Amino acid sequence: QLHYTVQEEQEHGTFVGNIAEDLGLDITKLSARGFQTVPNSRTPYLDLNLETGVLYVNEKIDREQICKQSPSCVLHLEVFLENPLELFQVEIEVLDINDNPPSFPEPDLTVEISESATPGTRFPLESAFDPDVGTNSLRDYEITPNSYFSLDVQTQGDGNRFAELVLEKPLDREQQAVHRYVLTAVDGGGGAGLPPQQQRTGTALLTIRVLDSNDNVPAFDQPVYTVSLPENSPPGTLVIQLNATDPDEGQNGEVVYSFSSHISPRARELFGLSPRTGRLEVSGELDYEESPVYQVYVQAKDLGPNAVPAHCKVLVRVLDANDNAPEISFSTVKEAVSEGAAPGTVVALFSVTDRDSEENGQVQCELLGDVPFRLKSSFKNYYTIVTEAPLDREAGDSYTLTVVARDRGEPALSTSKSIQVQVS
Ligand SMILES: *[C@@H]1O[C@H](CO[C@@H]2O[C@@H](C)[C@@H](O)[C@@H](O)[C@@H]2O)[C@@H](O[C@@H]2O[C@H](CO)[C@@H](O)[C@H](O)[C@H]2NC(C)=O)[C@H](O)[C@H]1NC(C)=O
Ligand SMILES: *[C@H]1O[C@H](CO)[C@@H](O)[C@H](O)[C@@H]1O
Ligand SMILES: *[C@H]1O[C@H](CO)[C@@H](O)[C@H](O)[C@@H]1O
Ligand SMILES: [Ca+2]
Ligand SMILES: [Ca+2]
Ligand SMILES: [Ca+2]
Ligand SMILES: [Ca+2]
Ligand SMILES: [Ca+2]
Ligand SMILES: [Ca+2]
Ligand SMILES: [Ca+2]
Ligand SMILES: [Ca+2]
Ligand SMILES: [Ca+2]
Repeated sequence: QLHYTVQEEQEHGTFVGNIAEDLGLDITKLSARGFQTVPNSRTPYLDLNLETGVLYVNEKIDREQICKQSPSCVLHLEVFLENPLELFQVEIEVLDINDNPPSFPEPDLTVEISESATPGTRFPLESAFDPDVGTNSLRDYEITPNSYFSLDVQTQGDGNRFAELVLEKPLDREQQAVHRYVLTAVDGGGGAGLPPQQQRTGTALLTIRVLDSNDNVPAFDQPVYTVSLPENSPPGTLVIQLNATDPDEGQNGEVVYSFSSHISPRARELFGLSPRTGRLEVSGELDYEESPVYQVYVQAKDLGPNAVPAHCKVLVRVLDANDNAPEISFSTVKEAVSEGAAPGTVVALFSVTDRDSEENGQVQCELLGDVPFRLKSSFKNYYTIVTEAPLDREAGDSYTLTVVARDRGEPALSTSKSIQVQVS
């Protein structure tokens, strides 16, 4: 049983083996003996010269086609002579050359990884396939140098190899949502009398899409905000536009605002908070004389799973306006004054109050008319009405004295009160 070898991809007419010689047959007797190829073992890849006994390549041999990824490739030829009958078997071994690169099944790979994946986690890649065999097949994978991912490769047999990405450090979608790298696969070309083989290489783009986790908590730029507003500010008045930022994606990053449970029942009445905009506004009557300040406790919380609430406090200081007029109150009024009352004779006592504060609560007083009475004051806001001259029971019998109390706000407010006095 003769044994020959032939490189795949040799051109037509290449020498394969001298069958006549290696069997001891003189070429001069070949024709007489009916030197011929057995019918079943004919192959389009081999020509046998029957006059010389020499085997030549006929059609070029592609090992990948006849033998796929088999580790061994052997064409079986059989020849025979007649008179006597003699049958000879011939095995022709086809040697693989490195005429194919590793190849990926698609030019762009995409791998999706949660930004909360732990370092050490592995993500499989689509493997490249190299149709050559043995050392000419796939040998290793490589990735663009980078600090986030390395490669792990293992043997699958039949010259195949499988790679995974190995996560080397945490990802942060909020810092970079997509990583792009170049993936490469090289075979092992670089042995039964073969000429030098060169290494071949295949390529694929690799896209890492980083999936969002709800790992950012909404954030107010301050823990307390202070706002001053005039009392009687009308409903709808803006207090403050809160903003609790959240860089996450989707519902993870959508923030809704509401009142914390610690909020006073009065603040809940007087203020209203837009759940989606964070707009805080007045919805009731702010009355300084009721309270100069309110504490609004707000919470913000995103709409994702495992959301964590954030908190801030709005201090609403109320500013006093001049919305109360002075109050006059008489404590004693002698309706009758004697005719000859000397000047300075006291006729009435009274006091004034104003529910406002500062200038808005400061009161000045005047006596109206051209009557012969004068105002005196011993202490702030306490007054007396005295006479100023002698009198007359008939010319001036009864007198109406009216006091006007005026505060010092803008616009000012004033009040009046009258008393009836008569000469005995
Ligand atoms: C609420 O704030 C956002 C974001 O503001 C930026 O990021 C914060 C962390 C903080 O550092 C701010 O000072 C930053 O300006 C506002 O939206 C952004 O506004 C900036 C300019 O103000 C603009 O350049 C960006 O493109 C905006 N981006 C987005 C996604 O909106 C937003 O307008 C604020 N809302 C209100 C009601 O004030
Ligand atoms: C294929 O190409 C790679 C580079 O992309 C080489 O490293 C390799 O030797 C082969 O030439
Ligand atoms: C695939 O394509 C890349 C281009 O980035 C080469 O480096 C590689 O050798 C193969 O040709
Ligand atoms: Ca081939
Ligand atoms: Ca080959
Ligand atoms: Ca190859
Ligand atoms: Ca993150
Ligand atoms: Ca969030
Ligand atoms: Ca996130
Ligand atoms: Ca008031
Ligand atoms: Ca007031
Ligand atoms: Ca007042």
